Amino acid sequence: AGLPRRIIKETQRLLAEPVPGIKAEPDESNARYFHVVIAGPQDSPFEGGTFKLELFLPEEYPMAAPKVRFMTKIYHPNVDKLGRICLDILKDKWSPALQIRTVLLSIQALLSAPNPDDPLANDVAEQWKTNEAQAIETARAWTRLYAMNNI
Amino acid sequence: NVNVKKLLESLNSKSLGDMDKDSELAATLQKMINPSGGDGNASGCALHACMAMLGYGVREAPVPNEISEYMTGFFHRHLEQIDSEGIVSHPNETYSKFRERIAENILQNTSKGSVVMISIEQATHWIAGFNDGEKIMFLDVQTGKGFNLYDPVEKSPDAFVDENSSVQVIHVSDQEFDHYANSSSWKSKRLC
Repeated sequence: AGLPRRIIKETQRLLAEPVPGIKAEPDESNARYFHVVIAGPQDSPFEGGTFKLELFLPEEYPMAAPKVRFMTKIYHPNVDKLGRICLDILKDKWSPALQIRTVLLSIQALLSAPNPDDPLANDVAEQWKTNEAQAIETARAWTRLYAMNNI
Repeated sequence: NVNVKKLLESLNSKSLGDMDKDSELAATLQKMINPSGGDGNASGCALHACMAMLGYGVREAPVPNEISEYMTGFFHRHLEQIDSEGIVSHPNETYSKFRERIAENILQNTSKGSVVMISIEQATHWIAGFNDGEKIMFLDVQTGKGFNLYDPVEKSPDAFVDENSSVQVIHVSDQEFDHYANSSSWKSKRLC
């Protein structure tokens, strides 16, 4: 059958009773896509921002992992220029035993505390490590530009 | 160390009601199995509730990024039972009624000392069912509550169950439980 009740149930709670700080809307044309919005956590450099994310449920979900990527630009060591997220459970640590809610909670936790232990070397990560203070000024500025007045 | 048999004594020494009983035990196990009260690892928490009630000991359940170590295989080995209708709730049925109607299906299919893995809405969430001879003890050691349908806060036994909510009882062989007791995933988990 393809665990039809699970998809309906996860979709239902994401649209009706999501994790605080997170909200979503179904994609008018494709039911497998969701338009997610995550608030910048208070006390983080992203505070005050509203970040757009795209959630896609592949045909083989949950055997296949869900796809999530930022659609709003952000200066973060764990998110690249195309909005791709470096989260172990979105990649080789995903398991059908996991849930979509776990992914969103982790992404949200990432905003409040960037993960330093990331093998993917990138310019933004190096600056957060090397120039944390300058990095934070930059992140706050990118928040005001891309994550405000954007919705 | 921790001895489940002993915890059952202290709990039985208390003339608590069925549901109030499960909740307290689950709350006890929760402090050990899932010390963070975090979400995402229910499957692992339930499996660990089962191990504990089977006498394998009490170990910290895997956190989200450790779930794929063993749970992906478990999930595949039971896909057939997870991807089924299971026990569907009746209209206007309350939580206590539904719970009782589910325990019945369990008693009528397991013996004392046994345990089961209970999938809520086809693996959206997981809890464990433990047979004690007479009654069944529903345990959610992830958040430390008794029987629930993935509820942020434990609901009243009088609350109404949402239309056609499903629950799948998952029969797990001793071969399955032993294979985990031998895995390195189980052995790397903090004891008590």
